Amino acid sequence: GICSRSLPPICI
Amino acid sequence: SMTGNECPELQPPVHGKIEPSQAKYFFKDQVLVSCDTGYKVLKDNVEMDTFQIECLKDGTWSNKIPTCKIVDCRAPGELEHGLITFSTNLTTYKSEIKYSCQEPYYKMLNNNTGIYTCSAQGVWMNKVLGRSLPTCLPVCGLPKFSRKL
Amino acid sequence: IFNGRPAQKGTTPWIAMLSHLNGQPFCGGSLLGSSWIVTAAHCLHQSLDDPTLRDSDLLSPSDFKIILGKHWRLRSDENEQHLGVKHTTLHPQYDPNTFENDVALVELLESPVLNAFVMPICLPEGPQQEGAMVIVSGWGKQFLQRFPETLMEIEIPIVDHSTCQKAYAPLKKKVTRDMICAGEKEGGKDACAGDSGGPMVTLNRERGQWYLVGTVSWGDDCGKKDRYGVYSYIHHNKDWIQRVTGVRN
Repeated sequence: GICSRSLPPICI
Repeated sequence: SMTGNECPELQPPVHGKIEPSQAKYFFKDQVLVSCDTGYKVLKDNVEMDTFQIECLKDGTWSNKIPTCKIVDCRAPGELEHGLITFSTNLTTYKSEIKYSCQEPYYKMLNNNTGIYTCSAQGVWMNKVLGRSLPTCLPVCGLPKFSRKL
Repeated sequence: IFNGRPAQKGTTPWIAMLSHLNGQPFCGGSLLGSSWIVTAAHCLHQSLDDPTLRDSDLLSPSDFKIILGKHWRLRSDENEQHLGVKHTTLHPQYDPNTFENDVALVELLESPVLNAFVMPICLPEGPQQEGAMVIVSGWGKQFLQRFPETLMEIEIPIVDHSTCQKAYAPLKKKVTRDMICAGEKEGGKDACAGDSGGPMVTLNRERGQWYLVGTVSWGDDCGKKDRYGVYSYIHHNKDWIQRVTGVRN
C-alpha cells in the first residue's frame, strides 16, 4: 500500500 | 626686543610638513608637525597624527623634530577556508594582497575581486567590500570521481 | 532501492545516512552547504499518538546521528565522518497525513571536513521537465525484502505531473505541486523503505554540476507497475530551504 520510504515504513 | 630669541630654522621631516610654514621662528612660536598621506608621526616610538613643539625663551625648541613612519596595515585578517597571496609581503601603505578561497571545495562569493589595498588609515580596503572580508562558500555537485561500467 | 547497481566509491559524496546512535540506518539525507542536511520530514518524528503533530513528537537531536562520506551500509572506512545533530526543522506547511511538503532540514552539531568524499549537492535553480534522467541513491530495502552492503543507485526518468496525479487517482491519494514523481511505467526501478530523504539528483550539463531535484518520500509499495515513486519537489520549497539554511549555489 501507500507507505513512507523510511525505516520503519509508515504503511497504510 | 620685538621678536625675542630666534629658534634654529626648522627642517620638515621627509614625507611630512610643518605648519605654520615660517621663514624663521622666534619665542612663543608654536608649530604642528604632520606627515603626508600614508604616513604617521613617529616620536619616542609612538604613532601620532600631529606633534606640537614651541620655541622657548632661551632660543631652543621644546622637542626635537619627529619622523614620519609609513602606515603599516600589519597582517590581514585570516579568512576562514581561504588563503592570502601577495603582489607587492610589504603590508604597508599602497601595498596590496589577494584573498582566495581554498579551491576547489570552497569558492568566493563573487561580490569582490579579492584584492585588498592598505589604505592611508592603516586598513586593508577592497574597492567593493571595504574593510569587510570576503566569504568562502562551499562548492557543490563537483565529484572528483567519474563513473564506470 | 529496487533493481539498482552498486554505486562506485566517491561518486556520491553528498549522500548522508541518518542513523541511530546504535548504528542501524533508518533514513537518508543530502549535504547542503557546510552544515545542513535536507531529508524527509517523516524521518524526523515518531508516529502520532492526540493524532495531531507536536514539537514533542519530533526526534530528539541526542537520539540519532548523521554519517557523511559513507559507502558501506554497516561496515566503515576512514572516510566516514560521524556527526551529531543540533537542530531539526520540518516544513511549516508539512502534512504527515498526506505527506505534503515531506521535507525537513537537519542542522549539524559539528561541521564536516569538506574533501573529495564529503561535499554538498547543489540546489535547483529552476523546475524540471518530463523524461529527465535522475539518479536516486540510498541504502534502503531491495527486492524480496533485502538490504545491500554498499550504496545502491538507480537511473529513472521523471514522470509528468499530470500523469502521476492521475496514476494515484485510483488509490484516492492526491499529488500536490510540492511532489515530483519518477520511475518507469513498467515498474521495477524504485526506492523503498530506508531510502527516505535520499537524494534524487541530476546533472546541469552546462555548469557540469549535480544538483538535487527531490528527496525520497512515499509511494504505493516499491516498484509496482502503473505506479511512480513520489519525491518532495525541492524547487517548490527552495526559498523555504534558503530562508532557513542561508546557503546558496
